[PDB]
Amino acid sequence: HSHGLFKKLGIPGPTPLPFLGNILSYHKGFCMFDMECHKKYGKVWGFYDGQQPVLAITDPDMIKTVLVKECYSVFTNRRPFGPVGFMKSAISIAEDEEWKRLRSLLSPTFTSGKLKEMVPIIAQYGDVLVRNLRREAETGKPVTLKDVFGAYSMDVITSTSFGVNIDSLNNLDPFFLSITVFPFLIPILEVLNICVFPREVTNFLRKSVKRMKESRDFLQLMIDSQNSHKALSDLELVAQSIIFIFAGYETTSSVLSFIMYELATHPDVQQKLQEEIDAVLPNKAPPTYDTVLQMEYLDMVVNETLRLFPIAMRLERVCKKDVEINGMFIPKGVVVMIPSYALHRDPKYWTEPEKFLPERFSKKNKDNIDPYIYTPFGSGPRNCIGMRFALMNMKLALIRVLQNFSFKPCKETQIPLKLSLGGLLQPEKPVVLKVESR
Amino acid sequence: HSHGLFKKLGIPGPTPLPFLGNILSYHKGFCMFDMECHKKYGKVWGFYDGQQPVLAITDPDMIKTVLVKECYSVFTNRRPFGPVGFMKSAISIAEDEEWKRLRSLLSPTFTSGKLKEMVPIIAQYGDVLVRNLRREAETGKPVTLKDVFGAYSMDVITSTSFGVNIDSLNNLDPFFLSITVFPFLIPILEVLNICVFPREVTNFLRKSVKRMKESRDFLQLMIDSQNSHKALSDLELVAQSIIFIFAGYETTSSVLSFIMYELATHPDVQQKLQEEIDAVLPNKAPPTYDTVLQMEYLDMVVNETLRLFPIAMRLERVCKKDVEINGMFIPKGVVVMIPSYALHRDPKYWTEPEKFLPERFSKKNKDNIDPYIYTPFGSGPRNCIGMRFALMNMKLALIRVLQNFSFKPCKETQIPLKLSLGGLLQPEKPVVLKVESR
Ligand code: HEM
Ligand code: HEM
Ligand SMILES: O=C(CNC(=O)C(F)(F)F)N[C@H](CS[C@H](Cc1ccccc1)C(=O)NCCc1cccnc1)Cc1ccccc1
Ligand SMILES: O=C(CNC(=O)C(F)(F)F)N[C@H](CS[C@H](Cc1ccccc1)C(=O)NCCc1cccnc1)Cc1ccccc1
Repeated sequence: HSHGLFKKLGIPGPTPLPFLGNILSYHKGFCMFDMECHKKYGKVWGFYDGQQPVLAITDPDMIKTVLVKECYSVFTNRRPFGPVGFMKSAISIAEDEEWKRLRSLLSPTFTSGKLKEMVPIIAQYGDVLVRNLRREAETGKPVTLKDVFGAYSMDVITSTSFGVNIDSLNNLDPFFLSITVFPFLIPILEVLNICVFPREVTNFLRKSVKRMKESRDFLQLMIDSQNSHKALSDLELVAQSIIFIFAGYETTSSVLSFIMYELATHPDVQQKLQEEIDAVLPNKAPPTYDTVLQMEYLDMVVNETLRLFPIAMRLERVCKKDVEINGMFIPKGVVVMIPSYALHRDPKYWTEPEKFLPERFSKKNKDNIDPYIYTPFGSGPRNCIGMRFALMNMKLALIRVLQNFSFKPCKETQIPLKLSLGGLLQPEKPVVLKVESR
Repeated sequence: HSHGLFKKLGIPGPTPLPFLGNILSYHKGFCMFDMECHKKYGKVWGFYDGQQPVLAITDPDMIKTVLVKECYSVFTNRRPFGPVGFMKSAISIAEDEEWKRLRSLLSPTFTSGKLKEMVPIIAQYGDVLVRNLRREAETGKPVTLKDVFGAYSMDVITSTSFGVNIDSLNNLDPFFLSITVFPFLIPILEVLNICVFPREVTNFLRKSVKRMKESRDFLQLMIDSQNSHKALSDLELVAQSIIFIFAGYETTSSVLSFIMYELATHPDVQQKLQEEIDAVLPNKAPPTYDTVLQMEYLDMVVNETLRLFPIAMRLERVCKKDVEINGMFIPKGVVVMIPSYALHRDPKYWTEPEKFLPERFSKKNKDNIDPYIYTPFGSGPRNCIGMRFALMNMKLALIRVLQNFSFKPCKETQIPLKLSLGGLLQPEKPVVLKVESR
């Protein structure tokens, strides 16, 4: 029934099926479907997640309007995700004024100053990562990257969020598809006390927090925060910590795997990066905060990897009122979507876009890139609150790992890398590479 | 789970049962439960329709704050009623800016000027009401009032809304209880294309409207309206007409029955009213617009009946943001309720409140009544848009009916009147009275 909307608005798009919309086109993933629609339709098109109208926009002025200019007024919130339980109080899920408050209380936590104070604790677990890598390098047995990296990613998380310090390494799915064909079942589950975050994990940390709270990182800065608006609660403080672990876990690890695959399949870039790391940090010097920002080619590698593998795939905002933006009428309730992956690989902006070419982000060419076409961390008042931390975290990992080791493909290394057909931006097969000691 | 809210806020109220809240206390009706809570708790108290927190307020300053001062900002909408289908576009159901637009387009329809132009068409069907009454008066067979009145109420509706002219007389229930224990099933039904307004009635009028629309009252003024904002649609125009029929049907008839019962059980008031009607309209003169407003004692009878029988029972607003009003913090999502029936019978404001005493509204005493304690039509920007029309409609009915007939109780007349234990403000048994010709 709601499938007449875009037709009335005269916006092109694939014809929807009843009770499914256009969801059957997700068989090749969000990304392939985004690019095919970008090609066949042009600057704007609509489709239907079930009965939910989604409007893709690709014009950077319109993207700036949505993500920045009209954020507070119209496009404040992401599409209603649930069932979430108490995790409704987490910042990336909260809406309107509740989010606007949580953002203010959590923004000073992620300042450049606090991040610098976090570097030495991040610095220690690289040595763990190095020695755990050196144990597998002596063996030579080819390495699955998501393990060794995911262990390191966990080491940073538990340390940077709760002062807990562990050697972790030594110590489009069925449901969410059913969500968009039966989103009238979200409130069904909120009264059923079900949660996509098992009622045990949240229970574990909810009481684990109040142990550390009353026995005495992010938890510190957050506890210091609740010392205008209305300060911070105790259940809310737990929810944010959970959203920080989830955030920094499968993102820090996934990107670092994407980088090692790209460095291995481009040994020249690996050498030029190893040259820059050795020059600024002679004798495998311990990386510091300021030296990390000093390395431009390392930043060029990171951004180029994030261009080919934007973990988020898309950016979304719920249109809370009828609005006109840059000549286009958009009705209330519509989900406006910015196809990040499809823009990061648009030939109309990127020369040879399928190729890993760090020199696009050279200090010369970094000026030609539109910040509303390249958006690995989103943009506007509701961008990645942990952008600077994530970049610092990953760069500190790459530096110490390239001071000691070089990485070579193995016969099992999936060349070229095929992405996961599911709802996650991940490789089909895990990245397996050879680790050689310098 | 949501049952901890008021406890935290320190607001008193009945202790709720799981998965039911306090709904089992509706066995004696909304009204009896409201008065019992007013007595036992005082100025403010909360309770739970299932998991839904409802906050009753009784302080007129707070009532003015909710209904008037903070209407546009915070308390714009009534509690989400559904499943409604396309009737979501009807004004009494619409929310926020959509309602604010529908109100503007429909406000000039209900001006005092247009109402005066509607009187002669309303005047004609009183003669129908009189002659249909005279046929039953010759017989004398005691009369059930909701029939004869409901027929007249229909005659006004179809005439005042579509120019259709008929002699109609000659031509807390199970579901909504399940609504508040399973309100997570409202979106379940919106996708099931079910409706509490059968898919045939709405279908009947939706196509019946476009017949009269393309062949060529309220429909006229509305059609003239769609000739800023965005004008009016065709489906929306039908929805409003349906909400006008529903409005003016069981309300015009229910109140007029409540008035005849009260006039019959108080023959003195009936005589003093018949005296005023004869004096201003000698020789049973045809009532005019201006003469109706000239009659003060008739207005006193109407208001006093509406004090004892406020059809709406309660007034409700959904609190769309966290707010403080007159020293009381109110969290988001709470339903703020104004117990009209319980305030209209509060002895702390009304001397001998159970008694039918029109002299409370005498030009002398009408000054002492607080318009935030007496609210038969609500108050503020979202009051009864059809207040003036309804009063004019009912007064024109009473005048011509009292110029010709007098009304006496019968042995079957339920003295005293017992109200319906359900969710409607209606009598237990229908009102049966004796009709004598003057
Ligand atoms: C490579 C690493 C990361 C990438 C590429 C990334 C990217 C993004 C993107 C695209 C968004 C959505 C922006 C928008 O919708 O406009 C976002 C939001 C967010 N990110 Fe990240 N992120 C990364 C790491 C992190 C880390 C380490 C944290 C640690 C707390 C974090 C916390 C958040 C939060 C809380 C939000 C939601 C903010 C809000 O809703 O106000 N992210 N991120
Ligand atoms: C004895 C007759 C009537 C009584 C006692 C009455 C009373 C009320 C009350 C108490 C409200 C709610 C006010 C609030 O929540 O603040 C209301 C709203 C409303 N009434 Fe009436 N009413 C009567 C007749 C009518 C008639 C004849 C119409 C014809 C159109 C009508 C149309 C409406 C509408 C559309 C609303 C909702 C307005 C909005 O939501 O913006 N009513 N009425
Ligand atoms: O789009 C999708 C897929 N499918 C659907 O949602 C639909 F239901 F439709 F099927 N997932 C997300 C929205 S939930 C995501 C999971 C989460 C985890 C713990 C607690 C609560 C919630 C969350 O909120 N934070 C993650 C932290 C992060 C990760 C990466 C970068 N920065 C921060 C989209 C998203 C991505 C990035 C930022 C914000 C939102
Ligand atoms: O409260 C309750 C009972 N129970 C519950 O709602 C809960 F779901 F919770 F169980 N019903 C109403 C809210 S629906 C009511 C029905 C209706 C009819 C046709 C099309 C759509 C909707 C409507 O909207 N208009 C009526 C027109 C009117 C009648 C009388 C005076 N003026 C106007 C409360 C209400 C009363 C008065 C004005 C506004 C709202």
